[PDB]
Amino acid sequence: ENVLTQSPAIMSTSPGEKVTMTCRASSSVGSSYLHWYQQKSGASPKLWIYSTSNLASGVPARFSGSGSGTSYSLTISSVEAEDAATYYCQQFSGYPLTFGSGTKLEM
Amino acid sequence: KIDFVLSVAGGFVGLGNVWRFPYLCYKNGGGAFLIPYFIFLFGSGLPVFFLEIIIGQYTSEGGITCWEKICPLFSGIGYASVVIVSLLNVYYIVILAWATYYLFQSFQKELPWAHCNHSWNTPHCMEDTMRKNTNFTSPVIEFWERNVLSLSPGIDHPGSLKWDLALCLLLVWLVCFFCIWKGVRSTGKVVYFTATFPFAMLLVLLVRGLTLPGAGAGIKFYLYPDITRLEDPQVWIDAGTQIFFSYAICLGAMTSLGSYNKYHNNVYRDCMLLGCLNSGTSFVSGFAIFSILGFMAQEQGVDIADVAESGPGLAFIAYPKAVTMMPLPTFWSILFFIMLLLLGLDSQFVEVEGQITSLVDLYPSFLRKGYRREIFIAFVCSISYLLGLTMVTEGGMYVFQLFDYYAASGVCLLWVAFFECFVIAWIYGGNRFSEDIRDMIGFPPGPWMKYSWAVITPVLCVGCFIFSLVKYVPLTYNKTYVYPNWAIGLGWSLALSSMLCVPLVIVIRLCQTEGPFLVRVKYLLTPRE
Amino acid sequence: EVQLVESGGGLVKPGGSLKLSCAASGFTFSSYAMSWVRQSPEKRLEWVAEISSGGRYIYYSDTVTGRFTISRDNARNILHLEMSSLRSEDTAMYYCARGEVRQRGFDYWGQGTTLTVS
Ligand SMILES: O=S(=O)(O)C1CCNCC1
Ligand SMILES: [Cl-]
Repeated sequence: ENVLTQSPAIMSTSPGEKVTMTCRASSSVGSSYLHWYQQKSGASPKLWIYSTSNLASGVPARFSGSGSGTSYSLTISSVEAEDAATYYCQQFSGYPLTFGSGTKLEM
Repeated sequence: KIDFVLSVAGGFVGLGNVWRFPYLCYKNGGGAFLIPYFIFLFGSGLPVFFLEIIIGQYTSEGGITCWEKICPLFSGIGYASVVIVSLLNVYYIVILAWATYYLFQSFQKELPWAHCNHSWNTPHCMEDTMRKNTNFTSPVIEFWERNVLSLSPGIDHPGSLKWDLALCLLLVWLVCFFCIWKGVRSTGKVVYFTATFPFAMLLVLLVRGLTLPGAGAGIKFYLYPDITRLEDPQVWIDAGTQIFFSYAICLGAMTSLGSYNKYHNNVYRDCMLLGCLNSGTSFVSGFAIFSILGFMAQEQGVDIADVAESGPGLAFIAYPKAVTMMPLPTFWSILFFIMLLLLGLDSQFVEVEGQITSLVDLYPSFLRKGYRREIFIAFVCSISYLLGLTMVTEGGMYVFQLFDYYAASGVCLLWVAFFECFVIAWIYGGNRFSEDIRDMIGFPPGPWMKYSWAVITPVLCVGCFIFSLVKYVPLTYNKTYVYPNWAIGLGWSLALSSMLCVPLVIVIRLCQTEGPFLVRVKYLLTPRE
Repeated sequence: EVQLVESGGGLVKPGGSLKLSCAASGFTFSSYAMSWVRQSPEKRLEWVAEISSGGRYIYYSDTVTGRFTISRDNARNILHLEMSSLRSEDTAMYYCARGEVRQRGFDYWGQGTTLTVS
């Protein structure tokens, strides 16, 4: 099982400042098989980034992502109060499918 | 992706693109050939190529075994493909024999085809420069006809067996035999040179052709359509089967090649990339061929459609005329024919290896455990060499033309493609095939592949076949020699040797299976695993 | 591509059995693969099982392979997850997600249903 992990488990944040998150995998994931999901508190997760660079339908353009191999990251140009949610990276290259530990933005 | 590049680059440039496409385009009036060419390209060619690669990866076995997993009733498609490869290997090597003869003739201070003062030349010759200073003949054309071919008045007059060409075939077959038996293939640093040299030579030829004074008229003939007159079935079949011949589809080799890869590969990206680039190189070399033809038309004072033969010798007539118009013609002639030999030899190696594998897999106990593989390879090469000797005689050109038109091109490829697409879309199920493709590469084929397989390819193949039968026109060598009825029957025998495999296998498997007829068909339609 | 709703959640005893349902609407259910994703009370997401569009290919997480069975009703456009032996660690919130394209991820997620063991 390709275990994924994310570094900033808890990330205190203030409006306007740029934020970033990292995702790492125990095995080399293909660039096209990694996706990021947003989950607001009390709500189901929503697809946010797919293929490591393509923004989903509802995500604003302020979000971005990059990475390759076993190291990946997600970035925010300028955070806002509406961005306070938990983000999970997921690998789709091989079974069993695995999700990252998840990072929740405190504000 | 750069070495993937070099690998499949060695992959898509072949005697098909350099040689077959130009003379087929010239034979069908030029511009009118392109419309059915691209129509078949995007309608069927790429989807059938992707489909064949998907079968090859899905079964992870040879081209004959996959149909057992997909549809046991239609297992005859694999036998049809292997017999198509067997017939193709016999005659595809005569091109390398002619190339070897030309290369050996190139070791001279002056090229024999650059002027006409030699023994084999007719009194009617006039130098291309002096021809416009008519019954006169160009030195290159009569060199091709009389020195290399020594062409007979017809297929009914085989004449003497040309010993030099027989030894050329023997040399090429020895090279192939040693390479297959010893496993010699382009895998080291030589792969980069093998992949880049043909494109460099084609670029040089294209630049030389486009800079000729008469290039503009050749381009106009190459690109201007003639839909008002040239919409005969012959151009449709020629373009559609040229699409299926340039790709190694309907031959069953693409399944074996795809089986070498894994699901982690970027399938459906490599397929489209390789197919588009393989058609693009053909289209590009068309500019060079037709610009040389236009220069010949300007120099000789005759129409573009009359300057050169409407047959396989267009490559051996236009390109030598091109290298004649370059500094130190001997150097460019030697380089061009070395490039041609390498380009054809790699494809011949691939085809012969695929045939050997697809035949030993039918009896591994006897052909891989009871006897050495070397003996079987020697048997295959020797039998193919004796069969190919038939195209070395003075009348061998007619036999080669018949083999090219019927044995491994034409209605047989349409038959194989139609049965492949019909089976997969309707009998096996498009939904099932899409689900398998999802399981393998991660995404469904999409509307384009699916509608192509379901409707477009079957409609195109059946329409071309019926239009050919309704508006039938007999085959002719060049544009003046009419084949005898027995030669046409032999060509149709060559085509039917591949076409009849599916009905024969269907009936044989129906008979060999127990149970009622309805139960027989129902069980033999069930997939496996 | 509008609506997905789960149902059938409730309280059971350890070692019991429960069946979870996931209705689908707004899209052709038979043309898309469906996957079940599980969220533990610690909010950690864990994948459970995937069923292909036609149900011919099925995958399970290593921890639920011997106890969980996934099935679908293409005609009824309803997705079902069957549990035969619910352990103490199985208590969590279950989501049914659409995973037809592996290179695009789980496009939509359902409301979810909670499962508890006591
Ligand atoms: O003409 S090639 O592109 O080399 C190839 C295509 C299939 N039949 C001949 C080998
Ligand atoms: Cl081509």
